[PDB]
Amino acid sequence: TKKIDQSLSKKLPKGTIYDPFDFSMGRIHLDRKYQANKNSNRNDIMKSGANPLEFYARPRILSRYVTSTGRIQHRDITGLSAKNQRRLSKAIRRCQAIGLM
Amino acid sequence: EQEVLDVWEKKVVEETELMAARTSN
Amino acid sequence: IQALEKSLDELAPLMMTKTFNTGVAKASVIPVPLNKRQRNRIAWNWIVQSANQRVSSDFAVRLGEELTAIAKGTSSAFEKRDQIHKTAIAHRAYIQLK
Amino acid sequence: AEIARSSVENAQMRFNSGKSIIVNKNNPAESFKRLNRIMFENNIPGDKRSQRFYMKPGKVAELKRSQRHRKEFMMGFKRLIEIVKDAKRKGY
Amino acid sequence: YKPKEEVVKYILHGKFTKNNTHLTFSSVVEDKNFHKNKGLTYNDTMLYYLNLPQKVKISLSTGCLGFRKAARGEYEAAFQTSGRMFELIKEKNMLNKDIEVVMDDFGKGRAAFISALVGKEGASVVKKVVKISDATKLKFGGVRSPKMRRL
Amino acid sequence: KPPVYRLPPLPRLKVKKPIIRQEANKCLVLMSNLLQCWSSYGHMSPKCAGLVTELKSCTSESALGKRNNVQKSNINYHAARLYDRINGKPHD
Ligand SMILES: [Mg+2]
Ligand SMILES: [Mg+2]
Repeated sequence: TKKIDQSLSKKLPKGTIYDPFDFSMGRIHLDRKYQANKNSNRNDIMKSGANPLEFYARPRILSRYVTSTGRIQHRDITGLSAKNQRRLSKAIRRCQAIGLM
Repeated sequence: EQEVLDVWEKKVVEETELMAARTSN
Repeated sequence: IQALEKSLDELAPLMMTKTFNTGVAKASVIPVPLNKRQRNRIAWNWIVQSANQRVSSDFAVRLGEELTAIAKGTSSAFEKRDQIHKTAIAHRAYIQLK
Repeated sequence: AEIARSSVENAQMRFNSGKSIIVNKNNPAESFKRLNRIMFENNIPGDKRSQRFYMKPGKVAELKRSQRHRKEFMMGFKRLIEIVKDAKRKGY
Repeated sequence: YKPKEEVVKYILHGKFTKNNTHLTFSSVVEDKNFHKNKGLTYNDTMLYYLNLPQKVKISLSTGCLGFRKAARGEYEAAFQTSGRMFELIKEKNMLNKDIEVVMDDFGKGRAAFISALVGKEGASVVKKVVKISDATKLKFGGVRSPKMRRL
Repeated sequence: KPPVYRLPPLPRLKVKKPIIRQEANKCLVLMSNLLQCWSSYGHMSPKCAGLVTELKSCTSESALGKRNNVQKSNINYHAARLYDRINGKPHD
């Protein structure tokens, strides 16, 4: 067979430097273990400094922090500060009462 | 790089055969 | 001797399903691999049973005739092998692989 | 009219509940596995069982406190195991 | 202007409680001349096509297959009841249109129904099933449940 | 910012049931492939010749092939050895 699963091969980006270890399975496993959504902050409005309560009439943004059934995600998952989690939950509950979410 | 890429070849083949059998289930 | 070893290698089943009393529930029929010594025992017993249906009073003559027929293609024990392999193909998913 | 006939597809799926899966005609058992994952990530089975009998508020609060402690305790345990493994790897 | 009742899809509903399993097969009927009626607003038309009427065709429980009392809520009772349903759907020529499966609760028959539909017993019905869903009813506060049993 | 959770002082640092990886037997997988090969191309089909030859060699002496059929975890040995050093406990 001339095919390998993507999970068993690492694609080295262009312009990057590499070591011989980058072709091993240890690199594959190490990349899975340390795979965190750290790029969310730059794409996370609520981690930028905006007040989440200003989005109470914008269900599309709020729908990014609820599960498929509408259950607000725990702070352990959202990664927000206590204040933003507190404000975001208020926004979602207000949005639900207005008839938008 | 060859030393590493040789061990990687074996494991890939092994793990591409356990998957095929396990998936057959 | 070469004829005997060829017949034993063609008649013996490669795998055989065995019932394992795993759990209080019903036992599982899982295909198991067979080694060469275990394969020869299964094939030899089939040959002996086939041989003892022949007319000669001497076991050597009946065995000789049976071995000659197997070396020439004709044997009723190839059906047994096909039925042991069919069961194993059916229970292929029951294998554990760890 | 036809305006109310050609705009029913999105409308039908616009009021989704989030507890539905489009079955994969090839592997239909993989779609039931996906649905089960939704149930457990929304704690549907747990909530249903917890609503069968009434629990006093004081007992509810006690259980919530203990569960949180065990969750946080496990996170502290895993952090210490990672340190052990890293320390072992470097020869400590 | 004329009743033109037609089946659009079938709903296979399963209620899996602790003591029994109920399986209902239904047809989503659509009068294809509803839009041809007079004095019909765009809202009434869209509201009629968003919740189409349903008609029950097959209704089964575990007691219809002879399972009695405590045996009604077991895994084997559900598996056989699921088979009888998958058979009655083929014996009634109701396997022409798409089927949507709706599961309700998490009793011991929920996993038996799924096994009977992803297996030989449901190799004909599974080919028509297009959507699976869960309809477990939860309460946000609501009425007070009975007191805990001291056993 | 990621919340660190620090454990209280503990009588031990131990994993109740350490997860050990157990590699699959090469003879069992060879048998699992041959069985599948016969399921598609048929029993004794000439396409599965190589599978049959490989299976025979794998199982010739031992039906499960010669294997390193042993593996134990050392996490609890290291966890108990390093806990006092890495727990961050204040001085006496
Ligand atoms: Mg019961
Ligand atoms: Mg009462």
